[PDB]
Amino acid sequence: MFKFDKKQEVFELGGVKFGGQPGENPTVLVSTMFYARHKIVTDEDKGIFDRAAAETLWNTQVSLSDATGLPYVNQIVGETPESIKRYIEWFVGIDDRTPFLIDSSAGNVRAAAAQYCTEIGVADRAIHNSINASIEQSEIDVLTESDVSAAIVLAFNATDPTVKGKIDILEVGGSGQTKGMLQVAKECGIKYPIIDVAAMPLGAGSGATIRSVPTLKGKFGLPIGGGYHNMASAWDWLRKFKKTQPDPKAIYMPTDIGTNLVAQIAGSDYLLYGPIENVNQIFPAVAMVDIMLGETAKELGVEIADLENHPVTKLT
Amino acid sequence: MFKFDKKQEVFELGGVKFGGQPGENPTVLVSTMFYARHKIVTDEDKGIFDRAAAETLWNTQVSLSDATGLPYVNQIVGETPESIKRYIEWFVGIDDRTPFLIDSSAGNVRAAAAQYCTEIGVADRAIHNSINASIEQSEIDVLTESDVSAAIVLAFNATDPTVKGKIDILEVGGSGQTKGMLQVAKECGIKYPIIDVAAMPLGAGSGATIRSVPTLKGKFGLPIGGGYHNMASAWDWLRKFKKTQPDPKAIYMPTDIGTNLVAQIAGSDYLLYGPIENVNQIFPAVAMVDIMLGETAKELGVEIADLENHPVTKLT
Amino acid sequence: HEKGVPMVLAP
Amino acid sequence: MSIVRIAPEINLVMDTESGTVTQERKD
Repeated sequence: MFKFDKKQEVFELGGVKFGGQPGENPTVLVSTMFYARHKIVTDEDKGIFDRAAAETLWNTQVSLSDATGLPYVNQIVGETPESIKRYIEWFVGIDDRTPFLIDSSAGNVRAAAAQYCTEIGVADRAIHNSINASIEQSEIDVLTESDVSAAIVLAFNATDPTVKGKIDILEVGGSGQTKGMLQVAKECGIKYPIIDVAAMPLGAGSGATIRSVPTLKGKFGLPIGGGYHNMASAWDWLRKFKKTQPDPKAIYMPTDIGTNLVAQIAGSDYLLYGPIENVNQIFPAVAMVDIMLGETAKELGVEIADLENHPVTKLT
Repeated sequence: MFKFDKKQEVFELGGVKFGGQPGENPTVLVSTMFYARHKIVTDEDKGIFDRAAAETLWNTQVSLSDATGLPYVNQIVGETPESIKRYIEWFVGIDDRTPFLIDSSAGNVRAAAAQYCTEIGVADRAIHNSINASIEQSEIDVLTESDVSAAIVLAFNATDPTVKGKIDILEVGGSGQTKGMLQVAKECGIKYPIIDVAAMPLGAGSGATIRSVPTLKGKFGLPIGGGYHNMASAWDWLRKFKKTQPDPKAIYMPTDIGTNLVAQIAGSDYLLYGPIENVNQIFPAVAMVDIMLGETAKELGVEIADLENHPVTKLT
Repeated sequence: HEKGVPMVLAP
Repeated sequence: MSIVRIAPEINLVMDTESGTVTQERKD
């Protein structure tokens, strides 16, 4: 329902176009795999996992994305340098075009993955997912040598839980004075800066998370998204009420999925919707908002990039 | 995620506040009882149902409204003058404060429903649904004689599935009429007009429905809302996809409970969320988007009416 | 009344 | 600062610096 005045930058990462005006491009659906306590993963430290059901969780999303038209991107999550290298090798050995986010909490693991992807030859695909104010000199110095041209700039001001705080860490810089995270990424090789709004938990910064989607998009012009499902998964009241109902999942999923639709109508360009096991419920919901966003685009004056493959025409 | 400059009118019908800036008042979840093929209605023509098993459905919405703070309003659907008269008669005896939309597809019944409400004194609690563009001369006669003061005006421009059509059917009127449907209400004695967006099917004018929510609020200022679940209920692709998967309702519910959340963040003030039997899945999803709206309002400078009973305080 | 933003144009 | 267009018909528009949904003045 928006049409930003600031010209929106479209980045093409292995065929998945990040960014654009709301309705121009179908919503990207990043899908977390090999996360904490994934059923397939048996040895969380040596990265063993099933490797047979892992394909089944990835072929499901491809078929759904070929029915809905929404782009699909994987988010490989690892905890140790050996584990993350094991997942990238498998993923690149099954899919040859779809990008991935090498996600990890520890800095030394993300740098190892970013360095490893350079040696394997697939580093135009890596979307290495951290440029945050809590970045050490060790990680920036290895990310500069690695051939990773895309990164998820996380707009997380611990000190300032406001929308202005999200802007300042990107433009001016907060804790870790000067060299804002949008300007650290340029000097570490990142050519396609993708912004993350750093979804804060419900009741503390959850209002600034949704108002930052049309704010940082209309100020910087770069693609905007984030893990909005964390707002609902970290809700204390819902956990208590959910466990009393006969079907705990049927009460939680509309709330968890709704965090993405609410932020998608605001202008979000990609959606970290969480575990890949929830692929059958997020695609119909997100594709429903893309029909809605794909109609105001044809009314406000936006030019849809490829009408024959948009959810507004594939569906309906 | 935004505040409106045009001073929003707030209508207090029977202890429920319709209107206000986004986040000022909690969303008014409007259920729907005695609808087509309700499992409790045995004799649809005569209005004979299971009175003991219907009070349990209502008391489920009453108890969950006290936990989340979201106000609730009934919508007594009926298709014969006798049926809707017994439905209204039952409802007012079990609860004495909550308003009720006297909804019907046949103008004769709404004519009969309006007379009965003023006959037994419960008329300030009755919302006439709806004053559409097809209202006949007889329906105006009974409505203006009655004591019904609040009614829902349907922003339906038949040959104009666009935002400008919805504005024009309220401002200047459409085809077959000479006065705007927002001024026909005034001469009908409706002191409290409540605009309905008249949500259209997906792929045939659904984007204009969501973009009229912040347009018919920033142009008129009257309470805005409607039944958005009709967009996901009329979706042919979802009706086909959801059958292939083992649980048809596991996939359809996040989409059906996503139409309300998308429109709620866009400025909607009440949600005709459909059958009453979905209370346990709509309230957690809607109260979540009301915490998001109650946070920007506290940060954008909007004053909240009753902060103690807001979802931003009870559920955080 | 309730006014609004001015029309941002370019020279 | 972004004049986010949501309704060119009634001239309605957002104002991202203040968060308001105002109406662009032709004056």
